[PDB]
Formats: sequence, structure tokens, C-alpha cells
Amino acid sequence: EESRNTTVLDTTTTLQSSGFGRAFFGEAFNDLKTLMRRYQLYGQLLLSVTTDKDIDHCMFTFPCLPQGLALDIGSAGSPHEIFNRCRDGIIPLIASGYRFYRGDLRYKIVFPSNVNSNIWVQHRPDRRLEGWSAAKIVNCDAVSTGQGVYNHGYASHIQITRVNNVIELEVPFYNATCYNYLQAFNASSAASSYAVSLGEISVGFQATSDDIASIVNKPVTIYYSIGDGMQFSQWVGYQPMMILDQLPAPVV
Amino acid sequence: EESRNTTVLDTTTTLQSSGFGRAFFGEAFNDLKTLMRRYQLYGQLLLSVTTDKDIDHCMFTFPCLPQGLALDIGSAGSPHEIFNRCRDGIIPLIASGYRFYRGDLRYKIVFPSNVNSNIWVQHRPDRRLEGWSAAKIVNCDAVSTGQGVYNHGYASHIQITRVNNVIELEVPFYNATCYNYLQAFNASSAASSYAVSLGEISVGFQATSDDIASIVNKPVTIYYSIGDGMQFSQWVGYQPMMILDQLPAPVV
Amino acid sequence: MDNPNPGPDGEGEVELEKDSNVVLTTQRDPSTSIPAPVSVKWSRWTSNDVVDDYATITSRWYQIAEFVWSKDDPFDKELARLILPRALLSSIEANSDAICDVPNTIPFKVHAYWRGDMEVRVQINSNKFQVGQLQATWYYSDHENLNISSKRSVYGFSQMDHALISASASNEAKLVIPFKHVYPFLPTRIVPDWTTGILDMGALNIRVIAPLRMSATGPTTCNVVVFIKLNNSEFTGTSSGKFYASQIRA
Amino acid sequence: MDNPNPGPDGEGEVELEKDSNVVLTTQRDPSTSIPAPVSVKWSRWTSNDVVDDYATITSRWYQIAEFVWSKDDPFDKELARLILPRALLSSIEANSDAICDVPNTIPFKVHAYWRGDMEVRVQINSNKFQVGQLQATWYYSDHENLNISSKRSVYGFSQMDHALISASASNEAKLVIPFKHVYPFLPTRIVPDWTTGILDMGALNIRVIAPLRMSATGPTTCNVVVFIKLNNSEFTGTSSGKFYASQIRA
Amino acid sequence: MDNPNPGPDGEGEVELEKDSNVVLTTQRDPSTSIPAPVSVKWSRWTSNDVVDDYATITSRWYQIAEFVWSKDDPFDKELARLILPRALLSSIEANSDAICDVPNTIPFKVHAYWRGDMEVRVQINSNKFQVGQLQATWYYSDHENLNISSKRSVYGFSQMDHALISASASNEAKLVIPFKHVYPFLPTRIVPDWTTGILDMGALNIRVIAPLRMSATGPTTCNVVVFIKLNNSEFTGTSSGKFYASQIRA
Amino acid sequence: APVGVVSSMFMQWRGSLEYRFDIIASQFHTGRLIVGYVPGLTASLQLQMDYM
Repeated sequence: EESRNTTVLDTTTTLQSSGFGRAFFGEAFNDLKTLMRRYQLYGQLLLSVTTDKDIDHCMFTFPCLPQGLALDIGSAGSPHEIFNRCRDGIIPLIASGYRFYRGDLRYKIVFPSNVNSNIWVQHRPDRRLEGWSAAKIVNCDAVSTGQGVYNHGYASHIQITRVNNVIELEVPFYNATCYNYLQAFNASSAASSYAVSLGEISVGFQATSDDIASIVNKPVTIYYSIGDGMQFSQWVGYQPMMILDQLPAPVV
Repeated sequence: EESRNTTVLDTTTTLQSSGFGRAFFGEAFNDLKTLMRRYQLYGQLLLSVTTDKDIDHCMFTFPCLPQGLALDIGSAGSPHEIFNRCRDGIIPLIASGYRFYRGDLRYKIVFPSNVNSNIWVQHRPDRRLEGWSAAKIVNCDAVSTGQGVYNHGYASHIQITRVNNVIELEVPFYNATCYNYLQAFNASSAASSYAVSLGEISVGFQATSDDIASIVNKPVTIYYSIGDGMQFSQWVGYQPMMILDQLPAPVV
Repeated sequence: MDNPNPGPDGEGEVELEKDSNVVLTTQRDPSTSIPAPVSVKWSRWTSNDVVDDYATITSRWYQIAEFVWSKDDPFDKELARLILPRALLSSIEANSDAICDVPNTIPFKVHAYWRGDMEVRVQINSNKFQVGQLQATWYYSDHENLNISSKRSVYGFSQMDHALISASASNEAKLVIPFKHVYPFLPTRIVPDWTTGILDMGALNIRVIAPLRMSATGPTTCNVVVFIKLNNSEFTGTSSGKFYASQIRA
Repeated sequence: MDNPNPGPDGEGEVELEKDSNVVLTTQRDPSTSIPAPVSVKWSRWTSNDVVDDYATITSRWYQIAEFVWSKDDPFDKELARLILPRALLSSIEANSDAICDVPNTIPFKVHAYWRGDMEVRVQINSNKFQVGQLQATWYYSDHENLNISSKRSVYGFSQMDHALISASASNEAKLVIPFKHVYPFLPTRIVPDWTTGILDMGALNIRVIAPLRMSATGPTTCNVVVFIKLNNSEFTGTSSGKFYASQIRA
Repeated sequence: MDNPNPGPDGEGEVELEKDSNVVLTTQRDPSTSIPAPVSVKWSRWTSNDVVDDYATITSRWYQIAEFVWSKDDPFDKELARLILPRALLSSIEANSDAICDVPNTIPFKVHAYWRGDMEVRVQINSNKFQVGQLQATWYYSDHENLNISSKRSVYGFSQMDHALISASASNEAKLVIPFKHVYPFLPTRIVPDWTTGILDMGALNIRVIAPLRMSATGPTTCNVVVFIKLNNSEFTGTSSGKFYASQIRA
Repeated sequence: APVGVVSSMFMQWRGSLEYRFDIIASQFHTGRLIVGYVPGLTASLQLQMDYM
């Protein structure tokens, strides 16, 4: 069996327990769940207006899942240095260790400062993730479906950038499932696709196109953490790691 | 292990215990220590004056140990028939079986009858035995050290041959040791040499040289037994024996 | 202890494991490994229609895979990535006869939906002088995880709990496999919201941790056989068997 | 009883013997043989100067000899007449490094005098199909006894208590060796009254009682290794280590 | 349990079976088979003349047959149809010396009539790697039954109770054989109403149920030896030994 | 090892590790092996090691 221990050959005299730093630093690091709630960078983008957007059009939409977005190094010419360098993170690294999850997420999107415009944020529980490809932030183009616009029923919230430019969130667990998939997802069942993302958040500015020019190529970093109610389930061993200090130097 | 007995295959119905002859002859032979105290021939000699001895000179000196003197068959022309024939004895044969001893000895030297002269007997705890060679009776020559003469401090006794010609002794245990060596001795440590003999007894006549001529080539047999306080220690298996009835005949 | 007395009977005790009308024996202690705590019944939340476990036939032991394991197989070498609810059906159909023929699997021919704990024994008969070691590892909904192709290696299954099958001891590997899946019930045929990946809880897989090693003139092969009980199951949604389609060939 | 069930773990229990920070195992029961009753401490009678056993380092197990035992060795054939307090030092120095390097033996580098019980295990790894039998026999102050050259044979050590090491069972031979010597303490260097025969209590010796026997194509060699605990010891007479001389080469 | 620790002693316990002055051992548990309930003494009904069992010599174990059992022997192949009271005498005389010489059998030289339970052990020393199986079967007054020549086959003795001697386990077969015969006493010499078929209770016979099987270079032969206690006996009718005739040669 | 991933997230660690050794052999194999531990070996001293 895996955790069996046939015949211990103890040499150690007993070492003092430290309580995971409780005896030194004053804080236990035993529960890995409480570390999971330190916020992590989730995605990152430079806003890119394409079509002449109206008040209603979403500026970008991303699926919201604990697994972490499929990692986006960026194009070879313009890397997002943190994901290029600081690969993945903590929460996805532990999400690597389990096979199912059932819980909330929190986000705290940090909008660009220079813009003044109001910002709405839909949550869309309906949407199915459609394979691990296109599990990434998407800059929506011309409206053609209801995907591109504000919608009435979906839960939403509207930060006033002028007052404070970081809307904070609580994406809830709405799925008709026991508990969702947690590793990378290739979609076998067609109904397996409802079994991953908590929803499909959509951020959108209310700016008219005359003012939208200020917004172009302004950064919008995003954060996430597992939201207290989260509970990963089945243990599954780690897929091979790739040591970071061993990554190649830029070379002068 | 040596004394282990894995699976006895008893066939015997129980035999009556005899108590080692207690039930017949009226005396137990169980304890081998009490047999050790029957006296044994220890050495033997024909006195041989060389130098013109004074009153004080020792006539002969021998180390006194339980192991028995190194066996002296005598020269090929003039064998001492008992050691030649009746090899060793009992006490040395059992001294063969143990590795350490710690105890007294008794001697009862039997001087020649024809001589009248007084006889003194030193005990000399000081002396180291010097290897198994020269662990034998020695006919001392000209005085050169204090070895050849009567000494003041050493314990001594003086038989009057005219009254009874067999001084009886009790050589005591004087060594700065836990307990002495008991097999044959080759002297490894220089301080190992104090670890064998109880002492180094010296017999000497008080005759002037004019009277010493009567004494020449008169036998002086010696006896010994382990003296009650003796206690051999560590068990050690017997070295190969040599059966006596198988010794060669004189051949007519 | 330490007192052998073999007779005509042979030496050791023989522990059993009767179920319905199938008894099967292992001389050795099973190396049990249980991935999850036993499942709650869950017919309550998703089935008005008549529900019934068929304990007298579904719970019988029935073979699903068997395979030679020769010394030629290199260290990390899959012997069998069995799916489980499917292999119980896929093997039968692979053996050129319909699901209806086999008593264990008739309720699948009818009922639209299945749930329930599984049992899997991976019995072996290596000779005592052979040296080697299988691992048997259950991995829930493997197919859903696209990067699994990299994980699927003995270093990667040894971290999750897994049975070990030493070829020296010819040890038999028990493996309780309680139901866990994103959806409480597994469909047994094409169903309105999904089609592909039918009746696929996940996959047992038997990677080698140590290849057989033997004297050059010793016994090369080492056969293995894998029985599967389907115990605390329950079926729901009665439906005609003509809707049923033969399981994907695998 | 009589119910083998080998697993990945293998079959039998593994008894241990931890000391300081050295644990070592034997699958088999040791064939203990104890020549003498345990020694009294005796620092009382011959040492004003500070005395101290170093239980935390002197009592550790440490190897002193190892040797192949091939079938070529004839019936009565010594494999190793180890001296014991010396071999613990003589082997280290023979291995081309000073006594100071090894934790067990540093106090010998300093203290002028040693006393104390020894422990000696003569572990072996003969294969189960081999047939043979070592004896291990401790003989106090052997060198002092000049006729020992005749005694030193298996007929002659089997009379005193001695360990037996069957090669069939691959049995391990424990051997308690309590201090007994004519002088209560053994010096660790040249000392005013003796020089030669330094630190020489006596000798372990491992005569063969039955040569290995095997099929012509079977395993010829049978290695043996001999650990030595130095437990209830005590050292006395602190002294500079520059006085210490390398042990006689043996 | 399951904790082997072989020593110089070897591993298992050795059960014994002392009688008079003969002890003999079997490492394995005997496969006892007892054809009949123990006999009543019956000297009461047919002997005024002095009667006396000789427990101190008649009850001793003594060999009566021994035989090689090579792999060449085909499935159903008799190894030895021993008669029993006769073989105890017939073997001795076959070994070229008179009955009077052997302590077990002297009372037969004198007393006209015998009765009493027998014991028969069929010890074997097959190697552990051999595969085969003797049966040992006692058949009362076989010679009286003329069709026995057809019955005398392993299918036919396996129906009556019989010992089994696996060659794998080298099992030893105990076999109590209480007296039963049409006449309460067996004569030891020609007697007024019968002559032929003297002292013939019936016959032990050791048919093979499975021929030895082994690797081509393995140990071919497998020797067997058969001891016979003659315990709860009683003799009656004292008579001169000159009347005694040597047993039929068989 | 799972300990080798869960401990990469943290700057500091302490306490005992446990190396199980499955020596895969038939019971008829026999042998013996040291499994030592040397405190304080800098990489230059990583060599010069031998079981003694």
C-alpha cells in the first residue's frame, strides 16, 4: 500500500514540535487551506478595443476556476514576465494535488487608474467551459450573441472607478454537480463541460467610444483566492514539476 | 551455543543416583575442588653443590604455581621416571581446564633423611616468573644478586631436619592482581610476569661446606595441593591429551 | 509459530470471499487500498423512477482482464489501463457476445443510469522465485484530465494510494473503489446531455515498478487476472434495451 | 502458526538493536553465548583521577572485520583471530586513518586506561541453500598462553561456550564479552610496567566447523561482517594524545 | 506465526513417539487413518492357558519393509503389499536369520496363538521439490477375497479409509490397525484346523496415486521405510518352538 | 515526492524525513546494506565518502 510503513528504523531522539512556526513566528502554517486564501495573480491583460463598443459591450470575459487559467506566457515578443518566470503559482500548484473541488472564489480585480469610467462585472453560471483551450481571458469582439453584452438576470456589480478602482468579488458555487473537476480539462462528456468553471465572469466598461480611447492598453490585473468555503476532495499525486531556478538566463 | 540441547531423544528409564559414591563408598567425589587438595608430586631433584656454599646460600629456588612446574622428564640418560611415565598429574590436568586462579598453595617438602642439617625456606612474592622457560626448580650458583641468599623481610620458616624432615607450607596469595594466569605462560606484557607465580620459594641448607658433602645427590621431593582458598575461574577447554597406556615399552 | 508441518493438504490457511454464488480464494493477504470513504446512496436527489440494486447478480465477481507479464516488459510499462464500469462491459463485448448474456451486466442493458461502489481484485500467480512488483492504481475520471499522459507513470501513481503486487509473494491486490464523479449517476447509454465518455468513472492502471527478474532458465511469464465486484450499486431510470449501444472498443 | 502470507513487506518480523545513534537489524534470532558473568565497575580500587564512560559514543556499533568465506576453505580453517579492544583500533588504523577520526574510539586517543564489557555481533549473509557452520569463540588473554597454537582448533573451542553460525539459516551470532583480565584495567598506550601486548584482553576467533557445500553452479562466496559494541566501559587517567602510538599491525 | 527464525537447530518442532526402548521422530504431522474401533481383549472366551502380552518387547517399533520409489513407477503401481503379522516375521526370516534373534518376535516363536492391535508408520523422505502421492491402505483378510485382484487399485482403496503420503510434504503416515478377523486369535504355526494362510490378518498396501515428478536433473529416487508397533497384543497357548515353521516366502 | 512539492512553497523546513526502502527480492535473496546519514557535508566533502 502507499502509506504503509513496514519496519521503522528509528535513530532520532524526539525533536521538539514547533507547531509549524506557532512557537516562533506566532502563526501556524499547518492548514494549507488558510494559505490558499492569500491572494494570487490570476490573469493579466492590456485592454484592446477592436469594434466601436457601446455602453453595454463587455470589454473582456474569463472563466473563473480554482485550477488557475491556462498559463499565458504571452507572445514571444512581449512576454508577461511573471508567468514566464514565476511559473503558475501557489493555489494552482495545490489544485494540482487534488481531483475535485466544491467551493467559492474571490477576485478583487484591479482596474487601471487613469480611466474614470464606471465598470460592471457579470457572473454567468450558465456558461460551459469548452476544453482547456479557451480557458483564458478573452477580449470579446463584435456583438453577435448575448455573450458580448450586459444581461439582466445574471448576478452583477458595478464599481465606480472614480471612488475606488478595485472591485472585490465572491464568485459562488452554482453547478448541478456533486463537485467540479480540478486538474486540466479536455472535455470528454458534453455535460462534463459544466463540471469545471464556477461560471464565466465578464468585465465591461460603460464608456462611449469617444472616451474608450483612454482605456486602450491600460493594464487590468486580476487576483483570486479560494474563499473559505472551498474544499478540494480526492488526493492525486503531483504531475512532474519544473524547477524554477534552473530556467535559462536572458543572456547579455 | 555450546551447552544447548535442541531435542532430547530419551530412551533411558531413570537410573538411580549414587551421589558420586556417597551411596556406596561413603564419600562424594562430586566437587572436584576437594580432590584438588589430595597432594601431588610437584618437582623432584638431586641436590648438586657447585660453589663452596656458605650458611646463607639458598640450595635451590623454584616458582610456586598451581599450573604445575614445566614438566621435567630429565636428561635422556637419567629420566625422572614418574614424569617420564606418569605424565603431569591431576592438579595440573585440571589447571589445564581453567584460565585464571586466585588462591593459596601448600607444599610439604620432603628432605633427605641422612642429612641432619637445619633447613630454611623463604617465600618471595616479589619475583616475577620470566616465561615458561625457567619455570622450573633452579640450582642456584655463586651469589651475585640477592636471589642466592637468605633475606630479612621475606616470610620464611626453618625446619630442624633432626626432629622431622618434612617442612609443611602455606604459600599465600600475594599479587596486585584480580587473579593470575593458569595455563602455560609466555609473558606478553612485562607486567604480565607478576601475573602467574604466587611467589618464588627458596630452600636452603645452613650447612658449612665441610658438611655439605653429605648432602650432595640426596633427593628432595616436593608436593603441592591447592589449599582450600583456591578458586579457578574462566572455563577453557582441554588442550589435546596424550593417552598414557599407549606410551612405548622399554623394549628388552 | 515457526513449526511447519505440510501434509497432503499443504501448509497454510486459505481465506475466502464469497458473494452471490461466486467464491474465490487467495492464499495471501490482500494488499487493500481504498481511495475514498464509502459513498452515500444518492438515489434520493435525482430519481423518482423505480430504483433497485440487484445484489443477487450485480455483486457477483466477474473477470474483466487478464494478461501475461513477461520479463521483456521494461520498468515503467503499462500492462492495462482498465476503465472499470466500461471494462466490465467492454471486455464482454470484446469477447464477441452481447451484454445481455452475462448475469452481472444485464441490468446495464436496461436501466439508463448507474451508481455504486466497485471492488476490484488483481490476482496473480507469480512463482515464489520470481522478483518483481506491479502497482495497481485507481485514478478518478482520468480521461477528463488532458495532462494525464505525463502523470501516467509509476512515480506519479505511487503518490496517491495504490495496491502493490509483489511477484515474489504472488500477492493479491484488493481495491475498493467507492463512487465519486462530478455527477452522482453514470449513464449506461447515450443520454441527452452527454454521449462520448459513456459510463466512465475513471481508470484502474497497473504500471510495473519492477520488471520480472529470474535465472536465465527460469519461468519467464507471469499471468495476471482481474475480477470486479460491483457491490453497493443502484440503478435508476428503466429503459428499453434497444437504445443500448455497444461500448467503445478501447 | 504454519500460515505464511508474504506481502510486498515480505514475511517475517524484524528484531532490532538500537544503541546510541546506530540501529542494526537481524531477521534471525541471535545465538548468544556469554563466557562470563557481568563485570563489577572497579574504578574504585585504582583511580583517583576523573573517570567517565562515554555512553553516547563508545557504545555505538562499529565494524571491525569483514571477510569472504568461500567453499575453498577446508574444514578447520581460521577466518579471523580478531583481538577485540585492539581490532577496534587496529582495523581503523589499518584502513589508513588515525584513531581520532572515529567517534567510537576517540576516548582511547586520550585516556591512559580502559575497562569494560564488550558486545560482538558476527552477522552473516549466507544464502538459504548453502550448507556450513562457523563457530565464534572468545578466548581470554590468548597470547599469554603459549600452547594455544595447539588448542586453537574447532575441537578445542567447542568445549568452552561459543556461538554457532549456520550458513543454512544465515544465523547471526551475538557475543557478550564481559571484562576479565589479570589486571582490572587495560592501558591504551605504552605504560610504565608494560609495553608489548597493549590493550589485548584476548581473542575472538572464528574457526570453521563445516565448510560451505553447494551445487557446482551455486553461489560460492559467503561474506561475514563483525560489529562491536563497547558498552559498560569506563576510562581513567586522562593523558595527552601525542603519547598514543599506532596499534601493532597484526 | 509467519516469523521464521532458523538457527543452528533448524526451524520447526520435532514430535516424538517413544515406546519401549525405541524412540522415533517425524518432523511432520502423521496422517492417521484408523479402519476400526479398538479391539476388546478376548482372551476370556478361548484360553484357559496362561496369557500374557509382552509390552516391554512386543510393543517396540521394528522395521518390516523399505523400498525405493523412483519416477519410473507408473501411476497405479504397487510398491508393497505387505501382510502385517507375517511381514514382521517374514522380513526377518527373509533377512537370513531366525525369528528367535529379534526381540519383538520371540514370543511368536513359542506361543501358539496371537491377538492384538497393530500400529504401522510408513515414514518417507521425499525432497520438498518432488511431487507425488502414495496411499497406504489396510485391507482385512485380503487373501480370502478372490476378486481382490480386480479391486486392488487406487480407485478401489481410496473408498475405504486410507493414509496419504504426499512426497511434496514428505508426510509420514500413521496407521492404527486394530484386530479384526473371523476368528478371535491368529495362530503362529500350523494348527489342527488350518495350515495355509498362517498368521495372516490382512494386508497393508501402498499403491501410488501420483508418480514422482521432477525436473530432468532433479533427485529421481524417493526411499520409504515402514515401522510396525504391535501394541495391545496378547499371546496364548504356550508351546515348544521346534513346532514353529519359517513363514511362507512371499 | 509530495513532500518535495508541498515544501517548495515554503521558505523553511525542519524535522525528520522518512525514506522507505522496498528492497524487491525473493526470500531466497540475502544481503545487507548500510543506510547512513552524515550531518554537515559540504559539496566538496560529498566526495571522499565510503561506507566506513
